[PDB]
Amino acid sequence: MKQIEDKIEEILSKIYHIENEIARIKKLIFDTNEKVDQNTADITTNTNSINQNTTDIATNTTNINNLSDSMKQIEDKIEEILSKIYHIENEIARIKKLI
Amino acid sequence: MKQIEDKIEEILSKIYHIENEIARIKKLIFDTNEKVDQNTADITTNTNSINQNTTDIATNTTNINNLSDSMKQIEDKIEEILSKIYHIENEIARIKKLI
Amino acid sequence: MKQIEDKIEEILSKIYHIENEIARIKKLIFDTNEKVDQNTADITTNTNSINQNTTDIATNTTNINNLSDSMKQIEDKIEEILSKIYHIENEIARIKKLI
Ligand SMILES: [Cl-]
Ligand SMILES: [Cl-]
Repeated sequence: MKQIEDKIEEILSKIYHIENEIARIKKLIFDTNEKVDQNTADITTNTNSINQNTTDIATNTTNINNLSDSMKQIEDKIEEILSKIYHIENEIARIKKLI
Repeated sequence: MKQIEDKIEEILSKIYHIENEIARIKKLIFDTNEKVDQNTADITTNTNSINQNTTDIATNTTNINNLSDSMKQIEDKIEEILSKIYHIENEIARIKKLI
Repeated sequence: MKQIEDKIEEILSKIYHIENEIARIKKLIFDTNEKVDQNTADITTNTNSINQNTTDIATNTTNINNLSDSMKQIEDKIEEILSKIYHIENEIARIKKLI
C-alpha cells in the first residue's frame, strides 16, 4: 500500500509526461510537414521553370544554327561581290587607257 | 485493493491510447519521409537539368558572340563594297560623257 | 495482490518501452528535418541558378533577335548591291561596244 501506491504515483506521472511528449511530437510533425509541403511547392515551381528554360534554350540553339548557315551564305556572297568589284575596277582602268 | 484496481483500469486504458497514438505517429513520420525522399529525388533531377541548361546557355552565348563579331566584319565589308560601287558609278558616268 | 504486483511491474515495463519509443520517434523527426532542411538549401541554390539561367536565356534571346534583324538587313543590302553590280556590268559592256 505504500510501495504499490508509490508505484502508481510514478506510473501516472510518467503517463502524464508521455502525453505531453506526444503533444509536442505531433506539433514537431506538423511543423516538419509545413516545411516539406513548402519544399514540394517550390520544387514544382522550379520544375516548371526548368522545363520552360530547356525549351527556350532548344529554340535559341536552333536559331543560332540557322543564323550560322545564313551567315556563311552571306560571307560567300560578299566574297563573290568583292571579287567581282575588283574585276570591274580593272575593267574600268583598261577602258580609261583606251579613251 | 478496489481503489488500486480502479487506478490500474485507468492506467491500462491510457497506455492503450498512448500505444495507438504512437502507431499513428509512426505512420505519419514514414509518410512524411516518403514525400521528403521524393522531394530529394526531384531536386536531383532538377539539379542535373539546371546543369545541362547552364552548359547549353554557355555554348549558345559563345556562338552568339562569335556570330556578332562575324556580323560586325560583314557590316564593315558592306560599307566598303558600297563605297567602291559608288566610286565605280562615278567613274562610269564620267566615261560615258567622254565617248 | 501478487497479481497486482505482477500487473504494476508489467505496466512499469511497458512505460519504459514507451519512453524509449518516444525518444526514438524524436530522433526520427530530427533526422527527417535534416533531410528537409538540406532539401530547402538545395532548392534555394537551384532557384538562384534558375533565376540566373532565365536571365541569361532572355539576354541570349534578345541578342539572337538583334543578330537576325541585322542579318535580314544585310541580306537586303546584298540584294541591292547585286542589282547595282548587274547594272554596272551592263554599262561596262555598253562602253566596251562604243570604244
Ligand atoms: Cl540560350
Ligand atoms: Cl523536403
